[PDB]
Amino acid sequence: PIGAQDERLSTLIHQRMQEAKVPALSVSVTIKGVRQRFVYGVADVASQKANTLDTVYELGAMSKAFTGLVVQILIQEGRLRQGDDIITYLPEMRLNYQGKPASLTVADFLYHTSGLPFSTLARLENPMPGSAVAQQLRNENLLFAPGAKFSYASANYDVLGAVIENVTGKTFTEVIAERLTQPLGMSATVAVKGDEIIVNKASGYKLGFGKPVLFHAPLARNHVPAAYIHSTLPDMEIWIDAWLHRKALPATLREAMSNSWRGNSDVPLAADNRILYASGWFIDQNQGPYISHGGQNPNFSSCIALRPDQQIGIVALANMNSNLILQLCADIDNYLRIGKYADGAGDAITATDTLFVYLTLLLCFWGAVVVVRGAFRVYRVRDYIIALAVPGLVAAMLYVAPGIMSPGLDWRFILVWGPSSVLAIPFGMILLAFVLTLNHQIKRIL
Amino acid sequence: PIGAQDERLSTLIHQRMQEAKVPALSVSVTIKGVRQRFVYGVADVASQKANTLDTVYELGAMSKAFTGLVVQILIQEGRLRQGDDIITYLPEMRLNYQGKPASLTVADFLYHTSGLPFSTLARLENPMPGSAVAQQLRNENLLFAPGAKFSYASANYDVLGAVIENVTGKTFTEVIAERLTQPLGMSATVAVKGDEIIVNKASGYKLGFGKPVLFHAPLARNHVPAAYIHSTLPDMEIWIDAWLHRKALPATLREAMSNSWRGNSDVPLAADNRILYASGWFIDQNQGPYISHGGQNPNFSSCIALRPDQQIGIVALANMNSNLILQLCADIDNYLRIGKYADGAGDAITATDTLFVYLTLLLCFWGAVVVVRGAFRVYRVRDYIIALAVPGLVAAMLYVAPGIMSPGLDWRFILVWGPSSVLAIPFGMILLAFVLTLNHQIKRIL
Ligand SMILES: [Cl-]
Ligand SMILES: [Cl-]
Ligand SMILES: [Cl-]
Ligand SMILES: [Cl-]
Ligand SMILES: [Cl-]
Ligand SMILES: [Cl-]
Repeated sequence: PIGAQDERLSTLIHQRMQEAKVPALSVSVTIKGVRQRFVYGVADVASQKANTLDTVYELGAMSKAFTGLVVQILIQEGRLRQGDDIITYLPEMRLNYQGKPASLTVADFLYHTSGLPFSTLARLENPMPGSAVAQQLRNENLLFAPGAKFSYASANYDVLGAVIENVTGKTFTEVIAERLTQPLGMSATVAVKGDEIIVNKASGYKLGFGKPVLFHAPLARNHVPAAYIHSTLPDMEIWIDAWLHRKALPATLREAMSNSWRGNSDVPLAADNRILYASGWFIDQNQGPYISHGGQNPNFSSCIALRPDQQIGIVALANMNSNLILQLCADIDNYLRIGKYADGAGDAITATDTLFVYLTLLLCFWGAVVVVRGAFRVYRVRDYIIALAVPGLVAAMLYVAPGIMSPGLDWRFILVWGPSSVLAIPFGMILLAFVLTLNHQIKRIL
Repeated sequence: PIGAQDERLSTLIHQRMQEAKVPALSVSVTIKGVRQRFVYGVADVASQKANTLDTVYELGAMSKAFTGLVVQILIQEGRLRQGDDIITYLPEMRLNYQGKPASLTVADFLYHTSGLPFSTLARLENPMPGSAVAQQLRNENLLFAPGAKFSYASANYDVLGAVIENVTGKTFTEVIAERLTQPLGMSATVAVKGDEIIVNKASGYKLGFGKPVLFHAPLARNHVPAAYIHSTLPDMEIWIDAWLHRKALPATLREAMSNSWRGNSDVPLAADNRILYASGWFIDQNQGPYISHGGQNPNFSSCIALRPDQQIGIVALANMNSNLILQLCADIDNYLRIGKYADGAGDAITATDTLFVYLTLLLCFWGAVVVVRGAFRVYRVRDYIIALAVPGLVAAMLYVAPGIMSPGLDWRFILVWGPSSVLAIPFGMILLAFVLTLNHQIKRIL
């Protein structure tokens, strides 16, 4: 009775999938009760394990709507106030502004008005077994007064995870399960505790030399509330369906939802962007309301978009980081709205991969110019010690160069988020520097 | 009775003015009937002529709201249809898509859904005495099907200027005066016919080597409807006031206004931008409605913003191109809304000026290394002919390099829009290339 799914929808999704080169991609579209599912590709490439509805994905920053709804549930029960100071729950977290400890509220983390620098993502995403969030951020220097500006920082929702635990006295996992996944019936959603083996989880990939490459990304327990809630497409359908049909929902959960979609208007807006952030969702009233959020991980990415007044919900899930997946929801919504859609935008990882492939061939053409000029002059101890300084000196500068241009970012961070080809640039430079040393020393020796 | 103007408003405006380094800046703010005026600096620097309320500015792209309201007036009278094909009025303008002539409507130019490439701005802004717009754009190749995408192109409103003339049988100047400036009472607003002398017009400036520099910019008659309507602050106050109080207005002008603020929803929207374009205005419903448009000329810039439901109107006018002036209206509106505002954004011209100043000193440090190494070896006909090839060859490549990287842009365009320092880079390269030739030829001569 429901009829066939839309064939022009399938073309768009396929095309975006082939452009992005993600191995697996799952998409689901609700329009007033009728869903359309699009499940393509492979969750694991080497074993050829198929993308099925049981495949489990990391939700990326779409984790934050879970964390924030829980903050709203605890507020609705009266175990928390939006305006509570964070020090009441995280007594050891001193965060500074202009040298003085600052007053940061719970709202300041909900709405990314905290001033936490971008580098806090490097700190919170590296595993630290016996280390609490408050110690990891202790004595960070904020970028502005709290509440003065919107500035997205993923670590803002790891502070909130830690507040949930102090308030309930329970682990994040238990609070998520007991307050959200059990009562909504999302029987395959979970907040993980680390990288214990999750059956059905897709393998994650990252672009490198033009092909997807298997990448085992870190999964730090303290970072779960901002990045690493795991789920499946049927479950995200139930999640969508809940936000759209809050009638048969208990009154606490319904009220917490209503307050979870209340954007923070007390910030400056740009000339081209008056969109508001709520409790882990962007709120846009233009051709709206249009509630969306994207997920971006080192080896996963995803998006979600809701248009409540027309009962539309879009979610897409993929086991690779691609801007074409962060935009796919806007594409699908353009199609559902006016029957047309833009050409795929670019992708930052893919452009960077190409840049390195060129640079690496450039560094290889240079090695040939040195060795072709070398077998020319060749066919016609203190040397070995001096020539190891040129590569070892460039390799030393390359080592500390990240920490100087951007204080707080290290090579670990670069490797985690960049193309797999990113290591060829230093080593190619190291190899080119070693050979260039031997040439200009053996040319004075003639 | 009205009270003092707001002192925190004055600080913000002063500060933005000193950051941007514009010589003169005029700002006016309406909030339910009470205006606040801020008139600072100098309209002409060499003669020290003061910025007064009589100072006349080029409105930049804020010209388009004038052109488009006239299109709406002619539509309301029934002398034009939104959906009319452009060829009915510009019979010689053939514009191609995929090799075939395309059907472009009047709406396609109103809402920047035409496919006109960015380079059409270079063509329409260079003076051409006996040359009509339709001949200047004849056989351009569009970037996409008409109506398929929003893509801003200033030449879209020069096509509309030409439609107004064919329909009325009158010049653009006469139609603007008779339909808008006379009936609204804006007795100092005019659409110019070229660079005849306009008493009271401010001098225009462009950044160069860190200081503002007097710049005589082109003013091509065919480009007036998109860039070069001239006006004053009292007159822009009357303009604002008209859009906000359409009651005592004749019914044709009131209806044309209502249709002039109707955004075009039939385009794809980005994930972070669902704002619509209307008849020369951006329409944003977020914290709105917020109707705005900025003006950007080579040596002027300006902005306007209206919030009709709260009777707010902001306009700013300056005799230099600065992003800090394109954003000033958003700043003022943030202040009027929540009493706070962001730090000034960057400026593309100023960053580019600094980049060149560094490059030019780099090219000068290189000349010293060559001449210091030269007076060293010096104190211890076929040469003059060979050494003029290195600079003349680099000067040839520099000449055609713009037309190769971006087809349709020439050095004329670069000089018009870039920092005054932009010429030092080629000539410094030319001088460095000539000296480098003499060094490696007189070093083989030893
Ligand atoms: Cl509990
Ligand atoms: Cl445990
Ligand atoms: Cl935003
Ligand atoms: Cl007439
Ligand atoms: Cl004339
Ligand atoms: Cl837009």
